[PDB]
Amino acid sequence: KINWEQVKEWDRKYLMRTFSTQNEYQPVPIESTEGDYLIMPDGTRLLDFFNQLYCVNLGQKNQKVNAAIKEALDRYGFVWDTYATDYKAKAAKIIIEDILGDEDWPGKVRFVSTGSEAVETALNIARLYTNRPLVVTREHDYHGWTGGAATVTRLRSYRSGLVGENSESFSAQIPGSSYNSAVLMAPSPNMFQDSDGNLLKDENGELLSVKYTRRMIENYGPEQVAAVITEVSQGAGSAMPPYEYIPQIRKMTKELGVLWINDEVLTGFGRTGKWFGYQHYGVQPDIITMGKGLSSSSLPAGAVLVSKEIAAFMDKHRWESVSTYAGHPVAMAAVCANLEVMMEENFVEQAKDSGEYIRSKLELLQEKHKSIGNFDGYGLLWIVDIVNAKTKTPYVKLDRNFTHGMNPNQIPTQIIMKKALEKGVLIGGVMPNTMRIGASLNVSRGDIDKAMDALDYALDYLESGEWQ
Amino acid sequence: SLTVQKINWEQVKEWDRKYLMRTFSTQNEYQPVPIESTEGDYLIMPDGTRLLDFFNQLYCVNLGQKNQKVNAAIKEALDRYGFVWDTYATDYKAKAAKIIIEDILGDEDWPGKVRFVSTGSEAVETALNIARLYTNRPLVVTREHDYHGWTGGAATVTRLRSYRSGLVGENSESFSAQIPGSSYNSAVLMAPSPNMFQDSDGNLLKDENGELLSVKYTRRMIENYGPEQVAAVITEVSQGAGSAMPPYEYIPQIRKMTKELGVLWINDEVLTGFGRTGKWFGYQHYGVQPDIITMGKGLSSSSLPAGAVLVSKEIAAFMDKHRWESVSTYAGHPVAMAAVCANLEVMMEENFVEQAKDSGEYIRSKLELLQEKHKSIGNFDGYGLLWIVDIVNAKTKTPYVKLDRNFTHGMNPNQIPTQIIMKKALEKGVLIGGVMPNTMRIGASLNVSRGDIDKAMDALDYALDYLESGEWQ
Amino acid sequence: LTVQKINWEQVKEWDRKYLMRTFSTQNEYQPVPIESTEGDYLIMPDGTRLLDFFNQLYCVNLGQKNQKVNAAIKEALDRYGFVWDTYATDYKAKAAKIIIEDILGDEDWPGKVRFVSTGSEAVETALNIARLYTNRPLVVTREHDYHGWTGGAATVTRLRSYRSGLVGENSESFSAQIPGSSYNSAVLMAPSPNMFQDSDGNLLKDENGELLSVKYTRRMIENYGPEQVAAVITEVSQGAGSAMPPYEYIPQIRKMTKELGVLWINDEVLTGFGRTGKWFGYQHYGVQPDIITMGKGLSSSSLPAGAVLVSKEIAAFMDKHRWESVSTYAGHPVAMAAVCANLEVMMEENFVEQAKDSGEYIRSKLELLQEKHKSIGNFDGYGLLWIVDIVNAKTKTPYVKLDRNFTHGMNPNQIPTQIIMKKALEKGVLIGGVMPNTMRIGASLNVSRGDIDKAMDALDYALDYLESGEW
Amino acid sequence: KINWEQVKEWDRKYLMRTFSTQNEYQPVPIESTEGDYLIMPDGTRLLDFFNQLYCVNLGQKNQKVNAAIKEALDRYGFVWDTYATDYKAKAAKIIIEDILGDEDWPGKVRFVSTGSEAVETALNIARLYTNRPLVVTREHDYHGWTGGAATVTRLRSYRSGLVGENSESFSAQIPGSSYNSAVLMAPSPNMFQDSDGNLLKDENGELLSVKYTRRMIENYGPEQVAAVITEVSQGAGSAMPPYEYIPQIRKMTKELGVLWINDEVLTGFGRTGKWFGYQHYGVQPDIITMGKGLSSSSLPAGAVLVSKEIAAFMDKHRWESVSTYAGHPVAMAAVCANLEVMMEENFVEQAKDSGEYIRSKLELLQEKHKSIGNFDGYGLLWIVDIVNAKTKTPYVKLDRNFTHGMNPNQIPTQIIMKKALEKGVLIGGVMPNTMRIGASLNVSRGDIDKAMDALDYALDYLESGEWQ
Ligand SMILES: Cc1ncc(COP(=O)(O)O)c(/C=N/[C@H](C)c2ccccc2)c1O
Ligand SMILES: Cc1ncc(COP(=O)(O)O)c(/C=N/[C@H](C)c2ccccc2)c1O
Ligand SMILES: Cc1ncc(COP(=O)(O)O)c(/C=N/[C@H](C)c2ccccc2)c1O
Ligand SMILES: Cc1ncc(COP(=O)(O)O)c(/C=N/[C@H](C)c2ccccc2)c1O
Repeated sequence: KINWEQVKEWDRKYLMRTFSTQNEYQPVPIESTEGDYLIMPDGTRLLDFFNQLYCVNLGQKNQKVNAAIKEALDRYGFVWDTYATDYKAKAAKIIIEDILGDEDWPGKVRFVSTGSEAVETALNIARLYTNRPLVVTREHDYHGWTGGAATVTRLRSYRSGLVGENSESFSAQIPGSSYNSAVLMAPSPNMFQDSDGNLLKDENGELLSVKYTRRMIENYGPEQVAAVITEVSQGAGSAMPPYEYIPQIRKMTKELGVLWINDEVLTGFGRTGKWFGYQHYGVQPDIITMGKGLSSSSLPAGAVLVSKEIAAFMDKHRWESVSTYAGHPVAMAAVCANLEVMMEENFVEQAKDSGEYIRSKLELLQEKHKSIGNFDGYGLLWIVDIVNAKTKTPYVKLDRNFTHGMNPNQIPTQIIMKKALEKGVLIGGVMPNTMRIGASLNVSRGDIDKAMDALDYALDYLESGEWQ
Repeated sequence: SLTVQKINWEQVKEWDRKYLMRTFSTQNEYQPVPIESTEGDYLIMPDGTRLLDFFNQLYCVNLGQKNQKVNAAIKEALDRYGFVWDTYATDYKAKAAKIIIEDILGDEDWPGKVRFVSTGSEAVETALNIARLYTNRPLVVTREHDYHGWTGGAATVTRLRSYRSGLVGENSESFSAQIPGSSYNSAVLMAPSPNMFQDSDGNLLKDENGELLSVKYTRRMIENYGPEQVAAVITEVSQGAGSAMPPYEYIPQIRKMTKELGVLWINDEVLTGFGRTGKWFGYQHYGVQPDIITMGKGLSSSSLPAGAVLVSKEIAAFMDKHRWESVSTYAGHPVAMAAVCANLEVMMEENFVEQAKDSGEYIRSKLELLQEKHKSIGNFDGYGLLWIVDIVNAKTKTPYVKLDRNFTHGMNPNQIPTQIIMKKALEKGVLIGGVMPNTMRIGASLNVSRGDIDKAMDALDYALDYLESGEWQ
Repeated sequence: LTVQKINWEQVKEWDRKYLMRTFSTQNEYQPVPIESTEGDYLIMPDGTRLLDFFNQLYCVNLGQKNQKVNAAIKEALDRYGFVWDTYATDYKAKAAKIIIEDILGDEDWPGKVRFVSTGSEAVETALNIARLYTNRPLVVTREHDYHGWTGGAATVTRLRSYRSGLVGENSESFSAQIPGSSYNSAVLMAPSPNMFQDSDGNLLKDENGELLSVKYTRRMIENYGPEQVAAVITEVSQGAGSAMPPYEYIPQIRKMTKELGVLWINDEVLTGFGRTGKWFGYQHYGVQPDIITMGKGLSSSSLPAGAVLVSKEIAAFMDKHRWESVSTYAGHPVAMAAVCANLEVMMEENFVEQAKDSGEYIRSKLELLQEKHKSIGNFDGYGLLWIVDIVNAKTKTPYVKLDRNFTHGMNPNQIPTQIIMKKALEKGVLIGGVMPNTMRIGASLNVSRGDIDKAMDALDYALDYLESGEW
Repeated sequence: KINWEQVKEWDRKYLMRTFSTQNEYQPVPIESTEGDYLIMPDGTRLLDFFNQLYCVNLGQKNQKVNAAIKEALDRYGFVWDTYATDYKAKAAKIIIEDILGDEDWPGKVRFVSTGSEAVETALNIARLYTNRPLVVTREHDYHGWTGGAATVTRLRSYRSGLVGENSESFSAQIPGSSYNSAVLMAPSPNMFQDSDGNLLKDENGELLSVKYTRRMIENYGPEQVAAVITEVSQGAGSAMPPYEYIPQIRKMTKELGVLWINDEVLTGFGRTGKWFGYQHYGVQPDIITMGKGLSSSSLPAGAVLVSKEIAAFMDKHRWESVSTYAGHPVAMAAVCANLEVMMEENFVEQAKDSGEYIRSKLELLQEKHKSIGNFDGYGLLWIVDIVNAKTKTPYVKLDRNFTHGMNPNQIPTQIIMKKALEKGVLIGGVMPNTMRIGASLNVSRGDIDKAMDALDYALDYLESGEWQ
């Protein structure tokens, strides 16, 4: 028995708010979950096409994973990273030998507890390996929230600052942490189109975004730039780059003697219909960061995978870094089971298939809806650009530079979400003009149809314009 | 089943060698130490060796290893969840905050609201962000030898040289590599350790007003940089990794000084929290209340990853007025929250804080006797299940390792008294030692038995005999 | 009956032994002694005369050793002496009155001046005031900007070869930036105005007509938050960085900063005081900044002086507070006497109009040279400040690939502008550039036509040699 | 003939204020100067026992210096540092061979225009030579105002920020430049004593301030620390260290492999009754910075002098640093003449002997004035600790951590100055409770008598309470 009224009371009173003021806050109790559904205390079932934070890849409450965690609990317990366990050794083995067995770059893994911790770790390693301070990120990148990971996060609305309630006159950024000179922000891969939608390139055929990034590094001195960090599809920032961007980044970094870190926290583990996002582009990074789909959120886990050469350098020294819960044996038991089910049940192929299906459904919805400017993606990770049906331009001018000071009733993705909710579906986005769609890798055709139907409905209401 | 070997530990050790990044050891020197299972205060190796753990891992398995009520409660949560992020409400998350504020701290007026995260470093990151936003000021004051975590923001307030995630050599003190760029934009002042400013006797020095000199110098730094730009002073009441106990007056004088200067006080309870010192929280020994505390470790007794920040009513009311653009995927994870609830309920139900207090008294008497028989014991101090023992050369009464708490792990461990002690004690099946070269850091579960305390103190006696025999040099 | 006896060989020996080197290693260094100067000429101790078409550092605007300025300095020395900024003198108040009332009397923005000793000091001052006025930390500069060498001014300098680091001798292997230089720097590097051009030379614009350089600048400010950006700092023509912007860039920057609520600092240390054929470089663009910085032509290097001029609204804000800033030599009365005399001579003899007229002359001279020499890819400028783009005559592309991102680790014998300089020297003319593919030409504002002909002649000769390829 | 009423109008209207609001500002015109006097337009003569900013060492408007400047002006003109001149070369030879000919450490000079520029240069050189980022300064040190020099200035009231008019309700530090992570502030040399005023030494005899400084360097890693920067007597900060502090800093820096930069901008060129302040302590630095007394403020000049080994390192590279007016030949002529007159007329011994006279005058004043807690100094650089006689403690509690937001009618050194001005004497200090006394090195005994007489008068008034 649960007194859910008392839960709501304690939630309001004793928990710090995020994204909502206390004044506007309404708690949203979830009593249990299963597959692609959340279940409220009263039995209301919600089809979650956010997959929480694109991070419950295997599906909610997988029985094999939960069984594996219970088995681990018969033995552990807790030991820290200095001690060896079967679960932690095996989890690293599955990643390097089984998932990445066909690639030569993978060297060694360090496990930590969250994606931000994985990014912090990758930044530290890249800087130690190169003995260089600067890291290049991109406009709209999101790489986590802790002090080091936030420095390479250039998504204005997600930098742990304060904004007002339906007022944009109240921006407060964290003092002493609102900019960092050890990071250079390169432009979005998406910023160099001409008025016809064609890509701008230099005389050598290099995308202008890449060429600009190259010039920034030359100007600061390649001898002081450790790495470029990317997302192959910007997650929170909600954008897909030109196909040639990632290959050209790989090339450019090799030529300049600079490491490439690809952040796979969100794109990893089948999200994009391949094992990793980078594998769509025929190149291999120096370092990747992992979270989310690593355990499909069953328990907190993050990881960094470094190349053979980076691993060999680190092996030669005593590294003075300790994180209490890094390698936690029960979280590692969850990771092993998560990955074993993903492999065994061919979840990556499932995602590719469901993605091809989703593309079809979006082709149909676009023909039917003028507020869809474009859509793109793969697997269970899609963007849909929303535009004013009349003007063919976005409703919110600041777009990906907006802040949460805005009134949600003026935000197209907030409007869409609220309408789709009437149909028992959670679907929308985090950017004002852009849908961010994702479900479990094994989402059913039936649930995809249900989601797309609710979206059809929300888009009718949006294009009616009676919300304005 | 006909299966008689679930795990191939030989295979595990090869994977561990090959595929896992090393910490504190080079690959060349590394020797894996596999642990197949744990229970109470014991670690069990796959060959059956049982080790009595008087490190309690990292002073963090407060309830004891593999508590059956906690593990049962985790299994029950797995019937319902699943995963939801912080935007959604659950019974476990809400109850965990309620237990902390209403139940454990029900006799105190300052507590306002909790944010749950996944680790102690994430809790410190959160506390720094909130202190800076609340005051609208950039600077944070820390102390020499403080350890507050390893992530970029938490590391800025960590001033323990050997724990800042840099690289050192294999038995060579001449190859330090710090992380390039790690202080680009750090807004932190290092104030002195409470413990510096000592007599020849050992008195901690005060001015004419009776203000400790460590506190007076901290006041002067904040004045100099301008109190209007200092968001907070962050402390540990007993430095954990740094291995130090302050003079009794230090923490009360810090509270008074911060109030007078209009500066926040963050006390980091990640290690001292949840009965570790024989009160619920370390700050409670000192008759003062902080503005913010950070938590981890004993918050869940490491059963699953959890960290938390608790801010005052004042601070919570301020944050409540704004939309806070901060998201952490696993913050408030419902299964981790289930573990925190059960951990705290057991801790309350069974009076673990009183158990720790009593065992600490019993440890004090054991340590008094060891001191009477070993001149290598300079002094000792502590409470509950958290103890320091200063080790000295019995002949000179000066520490063996001159750099002391400013050492690095580039040193050869065969020269480090706490490594010597530890290696010897292991012959008795006991893990006991410390992280600083001249200072033991001793801790066990809050419910450790008298028999295990005796066993660990016996092992220590034996190790000290060996250290004092000088044969190791 | 008294000789000013100087042992010049001893001078050279002391110079080698006792003075720190810049730009040259000790081993490759050869001292070049200058005994006196006059107009546009440097005189060596043996009497050799060198026509200086660098005007040293584009900074001796009035001409070398102007008799009127030097007499006015001698006159001030009858009274001073030294007093610091807390005390008032005629020379210091008059210098400020001349700038505000007599030179910029046709504009309404000017409020108050603070005098300092150098252009880097003036830039340090401008950064401090902009940040204090807006109560905001970030300043936006551009790729290849040069704003000075001191700690604050260097943060907004993004010219790689001029950031007081170390490079090797004819090796790009060993090189060192100053450790710890960026700990705390609150600076964003925006694109240079020239960054987005097509193969015809047209600078690219978005739909409504905004230059892409400006558009990305605005996007960076939006992303970091306009509420924390104090200012954008510019040069209207990049000095050391050797570049001219498209006409619309500066008006667009003025427009964008007004729209975003951000200050515009224009750095006039090099382009100021007649250098571009108008009193100040920004005056070619029909806009007015919030703050400018001054040096060089401010005193025509007669004595060290720099200055910052701030708008009326900024001045009114500063006036309401006690500002805790002291510089020992700020306002030095004898330096202020030099500034007053330099500016009075400049106004009374119409040096600005002379500069405009001579620029039109130089323009005509460079057209002829470009017709005769294919290694001239393009040229641009005004008054006595010219860039000439030097290219391979056959490809019409630059020889040195790193271009404005080069370092002084390069061998000078591979640098086109070094080659041109070396050749022109045979003719007793100093002319060339600081960037590898780009001439940077300047003389005194009152330079004579005959001297212009003589410099252009030397360049004719140099370019012949460049275009034979023998080097 | 000058219209001083109009000068005063232009000064009010067109010049930026420092230390005063426009509201409270009263211009103080000075028409000419000579020796130790400033002469107002109406002929009023003021005896200047601040020597402006402790910087007109030779005396005001020395005729031999002024004649040398006029001669230079018959030749120059301007040439930058790439060209050699007799004045610039000779200035360098005068410093290294003539003034410092008895010492082995001096290598090479770089001339710049100001003391802050000199400090900026030294910071850059120390960091380049060691290839390390951190520089240790001390609480209350003043090393200049420009961006790099300000990072090592830890004198609160002199960091170019804003304060209010007789109030605390406004106050603003320069955003983005109010603290720096590349500097560590070590304690002031008089850190703590015991109640009796005994110095605290450890078992190795090391003063607590030095031992603490040592621990900071160990903590941050000696391999990361380029230099310790000092003033042998804090100039603006107004303090004299224990005799043994400086020797022990020299020893500690040598042991740790760290450079020692001593800032001689104020203590340099006879100010302390020796050629340089450091020379009272029997040790030699690695780098010194110079200004003020370098030209006795006749024209703007500063300089850095680096050791032979630092000079040999720098000589091996191409240094990409330019400062337009560095080495200005007319400023260099002034420097030459200044140093020649000092040498030829034994200004250093004049300073030493006058300091001994000042000492006996202050001794007599202290017998008669219980508001004098203590005094110390040498040459023409003195501090006097002012206290409330009836409490034996300073009147202004924040002391050297005060700000200029305070009312000057509550500041003892302001009271003293205002009163002393009735006798045509300028004397006082810049810290609230501490006089800072200096005149030209060739100041006459008659002028010392006249200044000390006016101080005696000022202290009668202070002690009377009538100001309160
Ligand atoms: C590419 C990437 N890297 C690192 C992290 C940081 O991982 P964490 O949270 O510390 O475990 C994240 C998390 N993003 C958040 C939760 C998100 C995702 C989508 C929309 C809005 C927000 C990420 O996407
Ligand atoms: C006061 C304090 N705060 C924060 C953290 C950071 O917590 P985390 O690891 O991110 O969950 C810790 C952890 N310390 C480490 C693991 C330690 C303890 C003793 C000896 C050596 C190392 C801590 O002691
Ligand atoms: C736009 C600008 N701002 C500030 C300063 C800094 O003034 P300063 O030197 O401190 O008096 C300068 C100086 N430039 C140097 C001397 C230069 C010029 C041309 C080529 C190479 C270098 C400048 O051009
Ligand atoms: C030790 C020292 N170093 C560097 C400088 C910086 O020299 P500058 O001004 O850039 O030529 C100074 C200047 N001090 C100021 C002007 C002062 C002195 C006494 C009281 C109050 C203020 C200094 O004392």
